[PDB]
Amino acid sequence: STTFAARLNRLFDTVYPPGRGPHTSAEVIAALKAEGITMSAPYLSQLRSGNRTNPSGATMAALANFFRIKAAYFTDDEYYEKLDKELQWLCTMRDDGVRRIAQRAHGLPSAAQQKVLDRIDELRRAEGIDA
Amino acid sequence: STTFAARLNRLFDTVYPPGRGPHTSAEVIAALKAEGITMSAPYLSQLRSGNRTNPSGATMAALANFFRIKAAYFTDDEYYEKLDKELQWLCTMRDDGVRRIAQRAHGLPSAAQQKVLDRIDELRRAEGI
Amino acid sequence: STTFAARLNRLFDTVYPPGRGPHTSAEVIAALKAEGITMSAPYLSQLRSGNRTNPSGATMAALANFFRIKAAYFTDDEYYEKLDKELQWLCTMRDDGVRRIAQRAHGLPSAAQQKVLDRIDELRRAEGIDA
Amino acid sequence: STTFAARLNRLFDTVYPPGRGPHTSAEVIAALKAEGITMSAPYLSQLRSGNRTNPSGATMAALANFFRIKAAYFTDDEYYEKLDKELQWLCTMRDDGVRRIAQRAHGLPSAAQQKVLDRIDELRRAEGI
DNA sequence: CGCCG
Repeated sequence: STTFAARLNRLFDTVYPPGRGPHTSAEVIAALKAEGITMSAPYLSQLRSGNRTNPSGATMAALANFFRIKAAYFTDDEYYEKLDKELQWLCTMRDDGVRRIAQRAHGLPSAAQQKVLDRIDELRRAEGIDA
Repeated sequence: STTFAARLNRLFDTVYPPGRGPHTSAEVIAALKAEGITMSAPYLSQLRSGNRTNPSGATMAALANFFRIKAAYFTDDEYYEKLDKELQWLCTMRDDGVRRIAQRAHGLPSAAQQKVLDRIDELRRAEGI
Repeated sequence: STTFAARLNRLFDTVYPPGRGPHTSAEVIAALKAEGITMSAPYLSQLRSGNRTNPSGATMAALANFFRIKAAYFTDDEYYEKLDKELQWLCTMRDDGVRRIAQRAHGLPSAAQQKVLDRIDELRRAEGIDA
Repeated sequence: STTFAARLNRLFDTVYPPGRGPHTSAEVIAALKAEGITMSAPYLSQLRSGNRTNPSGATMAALANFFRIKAAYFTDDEYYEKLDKELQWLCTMRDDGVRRIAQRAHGLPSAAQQKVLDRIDELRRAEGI
């Protein structure tokens, strides 16, 4: 349902290691070389940008194992979903607002955490977000 | 400071990819082998056990680059704590009481978020904390 | 680990409907036509017979969809594993010897069946089949 | 003899692909839509319920080409039974009393198998039967 | 043929 090259961009944009930015396009062709796999740079920019789709079977597996997730992510439409909630969670785990909030709601009791997370839903409701 | 032995297991148990659990000791060795570098599972496992210390400037590199972090993690005591925060977060959060709410907090304009911070303090205060 | 074209031939050879023989090559390009998908017949024959490998993402999706199994079979090695035991199985429920055996051993009690299984294992032992 | 709506559920329940359970009624009409043919889940479910009978000549064929069986399955009352055998067959097996037993028998030379077919009787004789 | 530039 979601195009390949978008499935792909999601990856660079979300998966990447602690204490640094996300993976550049070339970090990947280089790391892919050092593991003994040729890939064009412009075939990567092409795939990534939408300019070409329907890549090789292995061309997917090559990238899937660079970010260290199964190649099914691209092929299997099920596992995609099962794993999509996830990247949404990383991207959430980085946003600084959510952070400052949770750090303070930590040390907070069970009933009391509720009243908090309800206030959140009234502001969501009242933002035209949850309406 | 902290035994490198423990600084390694930090990584092992905090940094892993999405959609799965922590990295097995052998995943590592085999991955190294893939890159063309070579190390022994007995050595590695020995390092984490703590029956070997002071590792090669080269093996430290071969680890820090498979974990895609800086090697100064193991050597520098500053970048270490400064990047240990970054993990310290990654953990405290995957807790549950907070998972639910942190999820619903995302996307509130940073104006509205404020009102939630103030809200929280109300309760903080109400429990004497 | 197992090549693609053999993953495929396994499909042709095992999976097919009751009362009839297996799916021929053309049956598939035709049923593929009427579902509104072009594919070259010699591109099939090539793929099947190893003449060409590393097919498109979608080229796999189509054939997997024809036999009604998940396309992840071709890509993800794990699931393929998990699903192979299965085809091996139906290759079993067609062997006629196994049938005429099972339809006899049906109706026997709990430890009589066991005493049977053991005999099977001693003939297997004694065939140079089991070690 | 036997009904139609029941001959249909026969198929639904016995005939499916590997690695999963039986087909949903919707999977069907949607698959048909794919082929380019049209049918209403209310009609289908209605046919299976038994609130409709005497299906169109070409709804019967729209169904039997989806299950990839012969449409004569629905009409002919002999070949129904003949190709029912092949069904009542797939089933008696999946029951795992015999699953285990049946796996080990494959590959035994058609000679050795015989020796198993006879042991079976020693036992059968001892019970009954 | 079609995937890889």
